[PDB]
Amino acid sequence: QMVQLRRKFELFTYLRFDMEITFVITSTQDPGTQLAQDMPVLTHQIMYIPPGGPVPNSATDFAWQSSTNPSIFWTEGCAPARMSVPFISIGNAYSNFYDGWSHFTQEGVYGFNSLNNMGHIYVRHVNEQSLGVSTSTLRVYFKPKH
Amino acid sequence: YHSRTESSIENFLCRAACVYIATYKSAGGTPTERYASWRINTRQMVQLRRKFELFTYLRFDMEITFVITSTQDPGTQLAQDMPVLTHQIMY
Amino acid sequence: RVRSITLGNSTITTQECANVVVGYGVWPSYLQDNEATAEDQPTQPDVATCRFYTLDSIQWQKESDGWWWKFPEALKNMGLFGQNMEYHYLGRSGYTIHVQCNASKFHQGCLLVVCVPEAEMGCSDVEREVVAASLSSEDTAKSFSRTESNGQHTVQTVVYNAGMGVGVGNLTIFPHQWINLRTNNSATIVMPYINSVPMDNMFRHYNFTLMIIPFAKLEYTEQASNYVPITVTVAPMCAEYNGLRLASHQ
Amino acid sequence: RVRSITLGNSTITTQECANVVVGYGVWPSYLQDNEATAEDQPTQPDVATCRFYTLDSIQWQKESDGWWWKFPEALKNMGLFGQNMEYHYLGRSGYTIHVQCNASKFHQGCLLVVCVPEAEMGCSDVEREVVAASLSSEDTAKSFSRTESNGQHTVQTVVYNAGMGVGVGNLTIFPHQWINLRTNNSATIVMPYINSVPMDNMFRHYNFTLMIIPFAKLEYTEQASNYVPITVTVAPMCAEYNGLRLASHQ
Amino acid sequence: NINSMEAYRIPVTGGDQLHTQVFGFQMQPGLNSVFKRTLLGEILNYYAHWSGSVKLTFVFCGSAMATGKFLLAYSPPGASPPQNRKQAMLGTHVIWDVGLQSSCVLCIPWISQTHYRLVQQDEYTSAGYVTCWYQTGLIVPPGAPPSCTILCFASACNDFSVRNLRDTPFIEQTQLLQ
Amino acid sequence: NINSMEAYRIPVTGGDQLHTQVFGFQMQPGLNSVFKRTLLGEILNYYAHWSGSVKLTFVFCGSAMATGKFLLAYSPPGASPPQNRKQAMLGTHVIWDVGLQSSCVLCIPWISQTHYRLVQQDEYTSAGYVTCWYQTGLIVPPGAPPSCTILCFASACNDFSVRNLRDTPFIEQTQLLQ
Amino acid sequence: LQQSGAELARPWASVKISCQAFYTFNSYGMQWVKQRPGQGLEWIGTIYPGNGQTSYNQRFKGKATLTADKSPSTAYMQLISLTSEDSAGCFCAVVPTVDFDYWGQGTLVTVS
Amino acid sequence: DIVMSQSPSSLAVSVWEKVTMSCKSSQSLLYSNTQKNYLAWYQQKPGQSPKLLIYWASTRESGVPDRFTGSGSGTDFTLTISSVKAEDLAVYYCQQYYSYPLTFGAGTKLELKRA
Amino acid sequence: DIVMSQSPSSLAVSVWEKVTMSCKSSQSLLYSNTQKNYLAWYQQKPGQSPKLLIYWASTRESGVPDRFTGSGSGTDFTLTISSVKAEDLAVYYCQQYYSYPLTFGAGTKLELKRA
Repeated sequence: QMVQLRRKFELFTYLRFDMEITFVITSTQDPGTQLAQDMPVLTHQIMYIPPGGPVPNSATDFAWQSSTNPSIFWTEGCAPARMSVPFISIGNAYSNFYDGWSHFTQEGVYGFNSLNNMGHIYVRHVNEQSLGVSTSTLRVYFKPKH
Repeated sequence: YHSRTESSIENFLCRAACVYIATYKSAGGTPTERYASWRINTRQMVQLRRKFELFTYLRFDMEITFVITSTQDPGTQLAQDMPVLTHQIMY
Repeated sequence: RVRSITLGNSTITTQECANVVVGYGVWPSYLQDNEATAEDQPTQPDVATCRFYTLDSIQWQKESDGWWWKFPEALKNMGLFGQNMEYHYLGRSGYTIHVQCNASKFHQGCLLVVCVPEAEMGCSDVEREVVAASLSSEDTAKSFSRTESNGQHTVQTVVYNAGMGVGVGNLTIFPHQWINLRTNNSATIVMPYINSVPMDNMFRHYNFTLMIIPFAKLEYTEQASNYVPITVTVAPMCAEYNGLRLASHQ
Repeated sequence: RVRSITLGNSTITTQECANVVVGYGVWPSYLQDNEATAEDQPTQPDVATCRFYTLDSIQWQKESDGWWWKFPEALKNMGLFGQNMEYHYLGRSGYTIHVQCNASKFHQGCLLVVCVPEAEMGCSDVEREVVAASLSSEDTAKSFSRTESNGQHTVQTVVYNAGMGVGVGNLTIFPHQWINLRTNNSATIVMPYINSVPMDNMFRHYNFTLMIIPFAKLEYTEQASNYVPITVTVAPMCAEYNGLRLASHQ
Repeated sequence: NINSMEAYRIPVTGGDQLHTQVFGFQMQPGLNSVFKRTLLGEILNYYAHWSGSVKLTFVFCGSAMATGKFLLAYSPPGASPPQNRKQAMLGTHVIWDVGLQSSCVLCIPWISQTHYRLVQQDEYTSAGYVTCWYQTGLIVPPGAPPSCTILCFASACNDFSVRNLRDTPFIEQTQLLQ
Repeated sequence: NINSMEAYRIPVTGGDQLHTQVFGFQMQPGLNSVFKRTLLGEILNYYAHWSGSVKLTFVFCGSAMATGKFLLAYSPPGASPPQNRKQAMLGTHVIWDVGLQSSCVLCIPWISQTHYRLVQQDEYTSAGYVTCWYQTGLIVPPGAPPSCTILCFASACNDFSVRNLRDTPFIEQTQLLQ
Repeated sequence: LQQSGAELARPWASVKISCQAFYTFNSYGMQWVKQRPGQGLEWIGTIYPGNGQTSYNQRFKGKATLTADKSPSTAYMQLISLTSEDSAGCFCAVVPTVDFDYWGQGTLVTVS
Repeated sequence: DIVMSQSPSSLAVSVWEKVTMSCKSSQSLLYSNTQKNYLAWYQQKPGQSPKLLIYWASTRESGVPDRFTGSGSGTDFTLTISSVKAEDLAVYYCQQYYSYPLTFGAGTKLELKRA
Repeated sequence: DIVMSQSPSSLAVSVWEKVTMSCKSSQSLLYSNTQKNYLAWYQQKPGQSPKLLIYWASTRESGVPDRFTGSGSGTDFTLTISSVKAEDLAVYYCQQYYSYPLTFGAGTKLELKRA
């Protein structure tokens, strides 16, 4: 999705790396009536759904409480949240290019259902905040290692 | 030849799991919602119950962790300057 | 100096002593023990598949732009190697593409013979996708074009972008050879098996693409035969399979 | 005592420890130097053709007379050995016919399993000749008859003259085995290659005929399954060829 | 039969068939309706990746006076199921003569392009089929019952491994008990 | 020619010129329109500093019956481009006789006051020029084509280095794809 | 013996014709003939199931595709890039290397 | 064997009346590689050789109107005839590309009803 | 390619008149293994599918009279029609079994001549 990093990765056919993802979450108080007033502290859950893992349809779903999907509970006001994901593939490398098809009959899409799946990342507020709305903005700083 | 450490008994039965979510207030009314209570049993949560019920006899220590997030209730006579909340968790 | 090469009890190719390009620096080899994931033994058909499959000759005319073959579909009907693509499930093979031209000393021109691993190609219409019938024919070449292609499900076959959206002069990054008719006559590239898995199904996946692009166009006077035949000869190396069954596909 | 036999990476046959008949006293072997007349080398396909070709089972009923298969036409469609009969000119092969029955202890009967070299057969009409469609089917048996056949171009399929004009009790002269259901269950004959030339074309020539004739007929009471399946399993031995070409015939 | 014991017994009727099929299934443990509830396929549903061999064992639960032959064919992952007994013979088969042996152990090889394999992901015609065909029938003396029963037993092998633990698809309850 | 293959072929026409120029460019890799899109000048645009030599190779793509001579001059960084063949002769030149050799490898020295050199910064008349002049012409027998073609190939050398990584000037897209 | 029912096609497109044989597909291939009312009979090709071979006349190479499966036991022929010159009656016949024997009926291809 | 049902087997209808006809398969003629139903629709004019109507069960042919349109998926299909004209009185046969015995359907005989 | 000539291309004849028709091959359709000419004779009734007349260029079929008889060898043949009747007015095509492009002949159109 990001062209600047896509061009650097597409100088190579086959890649193999761990991930080092960092989340910069800054929240704010929404305007309007029924204000936040005394808001105690915001806690956020960041869930990494491993490839082929339960994916949340929306907020307050069981996918969030699934033990299988690794999660980070982070409280605002301190250092950002960090996680590291190893090389997760049935294959022996990721492939930037795939001259081929997804089904054995040369049917489907020209190189999109390949085993180059790294998973998803889902973030929500843990709090049950009734009065006032708090709008947070997530920044994902992805970095490959090794 | 692969590795079998992912399916050892420690790696299969040692994951943290949210087993109890309750709420408790901080002002009067009925003397029940001012505190929380949980008898430690591995039978109320079906997902963890099925993993423990692959075995007849178990022996383990516990590692309990408490994630407490508070909020300000609406209505009149607001909290305003609230200094800091301290909580007692008793085993 | 005119040494003959016999590979199997069917094939004879005559060739002088010239330069070869060996892959990314490795020779093709057989799979060892700490390289595979499959639950069985390979049972390589060494006794029958190692021979020369000389494809049909293309005519390098004055106004031609370039040709590509996708592999291993380029040997889909070629003999017993095409039968092994039918009656198996996985496959793994290196190749020794030998390309040579028959020009006089009064012809001039220059070719670039590339082997492009994972040469995924874009479509001639954006917001659309290619079909398999426009990527490659089974044994004949696919022509690049000087102008812009404009079809619905075809390939962007313009020549200076090489079908991949790159500069055509930068294809020298992959294993390559220059046939310069002044001095060189032939070109021989030894490609190993490159994949991210040890064995893949050789119907859906295209392992590499052999492109032959003329950078300096062919010129000749009026006495001369107005084409130069380019003859490609593919010999598979260290082919091994798995999954004996019937011909489920095609 | 229930030892399994695996021949090639496709075949498994289970069998106990019993008696074999080895040809006219020789095992099948490969051709040596002072035995051939052809101008080339054999290039035997040992790596692919040595396996078990279990044909379809016949039903030994109470009123059946006998069955014959002509060889090597009996493996005309059976796999790669049928392909070598197409894409070659000469051929030479021994066989290991294994015949076994599945009867209970409450069945009774007796079979004679003969391998007849050069079993040339007479026609059902004198002053006439047979056709190739009446000598043998490609994979199924041909039945002998109790009564007299009366066709125009058929075979004299009466059972006590064995199609050759001889006494049926004298077929014990050729390599044979008796399946007596009281004591024996199976029969295995190892035929070598018998010809007057070192290699013959295996479309026109029938090397031998495998006959299975019941001498004591099958009896059973009313509880019993009213047939005994006879299963024939042919494994070629030391097959070698000459004359690589296309499939000129069929 | 799923609400009875008849969903464990493979019926082998006695008489005149000699060319039909006994059973057949798609060989994918932990995903197949045939395998996902056994001990091997209940452990595989706790993980997202799996790798190894499957060992099948077929026990002929008939009388000692009964005799017959079955053709136990195995087809590779990129291959079609055999349609008759002649197609299954030219593939990979064993001949199980039930008069000689009562059990036929059939171990299944591990063939894949990659190292592990996804359990919940379904790849049609890429798993393998294990079918069984009548070869002779079932011959019984007077006094023996003509129809019989086969039972199948599946397990893992020594090269088996799993990875990427998750939650089992079988348990749907979510709220706590009471 | 930039939208065709004619922007790779240096035309050497045959006849009576004997004093004119074949080509010429400013020798600054990664900044010159001639060099900024090749493999060397695509890597140099990813960095802010660079240091090392550039190796040029000119291949005469004519017929084996053709004969001629070219004067391949190189001018230093603080020096003017040669205007005729006599000015280029007194500088640094090689004589490329295309009847004897088909390729003329021309390596270019690294001359600068400082250690590295900025890639995007432009310093006019401080890079060097590589021009080429007709010396004899192009002599062909009856039957050979009179006009011909040169191709140029640029790379780095062993003493090459870069520093201070940044973003390439070529990619202008900023918002994510879809 | 059976052939496809009459069908209406569009030029520059394909047609799939079917043929049904009661006899087993062995030792003898399936013939395909295109009849021109003005002229004579023209052979398209034969697919020989007994050895599995597939072949076409040079005129029809690149035009006709012959495909016969096993369990359905029906022979098919496909034509593509249809023009008015393809409008004709197409027959399927059998051949036991002994004779062309019979053909039967056949849907009149009508490109319009 | 895969059998192809057709209902109604025949129906007589007048001019300018939207007619349909169902062709239900005994097995879902839809595979999960490309998601393209394997079904063919055919018009056999009275005393004529049949011609193509709808291939891939979704796409039209040249020289064919929008009163011939494939519709459906899985194992049940129909061919919507929007505005009938004087060239639809014929017998129509559906067919499947999936199982090798390429059996056709029962055969709907769209009949013409006059005054 | 082996081409099959027919002469006359057509001829009109009355009732009870012995007619013939030649079919000459550009190559001798007779091989020296069995000595059996590879030639087929066919009757395509007016507006009808053709039927067999003579196979092996020598033998008759069932339901066929002696006014249809193969005759010849090598590369020249003819079909003697002894006593013509009211079922011979049709077009007849010869054919060869020898070369794989199985081309038919030009096609004689035996025409009917009335009063």
